[PDB]
Order: sequence, then C-alpha cells, then structure tokens
Amino acid sequence: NWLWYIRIFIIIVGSLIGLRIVFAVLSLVNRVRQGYSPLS
Amino acid sequence: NWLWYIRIFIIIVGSLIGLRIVFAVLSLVNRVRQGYSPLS
Amino acid sequence: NWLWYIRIFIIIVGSLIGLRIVFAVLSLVNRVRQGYSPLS
Repeated sequence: NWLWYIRIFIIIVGSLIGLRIVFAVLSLVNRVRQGYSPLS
Repeated sequence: NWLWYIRIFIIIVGSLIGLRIVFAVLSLVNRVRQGYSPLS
Repeated sequence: NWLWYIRIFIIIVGSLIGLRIVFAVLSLVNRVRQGYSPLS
C-alpha cells in the first residue's frame, strides 16, 4: 500500500532532530557575533 | 482502529521541529534579558 | 522485526523534540560562558 512511501518519509524528518544538538555549541560561537551591542 | 488517529499525530509532531530554527536569533535577544548577573 | 517494532520506533524519536524546549534555560547558564572570551 501507499503507507510505505508515507513511512520512509518520517525517517527523513528523524535526521533533522539529532542535528539540533550543535545549537548548544552555537552559543559560545555567537560570543564573536554577540561581541557587538544590539543594532551595532 | 487507534493506528489511524495516531498516524496523522506524527505529521502534527513533525511541525514542531522547523519552529526550533528561530532559537538561534533568541540568543542575541536573551543577551539583554539575561544581560543581568545570575541570582540563583 | 515486523512493521509493529518499526511503528513504536518513531514514538521514541517523538520524545527527543519536547526535550529541546528546555535549551532556552541553557542561555542563562551559558551567559556566564558568554561573559568569558573564545579559547586560544
């Protein structure tokens, strides 16, 4: 049935969530992008 | 029978993951609202 | 092994997304690490 084409599609959405962990590491990198005051 | 209402429930949970991308701009906004020193 | 063991596997991945909401508190904890300068 079409249910298979719909099942594999969730595995692609599954790859997006494990990628988000870097957002924790992004804060120390933002230090350089935040080294400046709001609106320069 | 249970499985059908639970199948679409995956697509609703799927919408929440793209929303998180905005958390990157939240850090520069939080700099001012967290600009004060830890109380706890 | 069958389609049943493959169905619940998505529900375990569904629990990980609600855990990322908590990262908003990490910014006040990292603020101390944002008053600090990039290593090297």
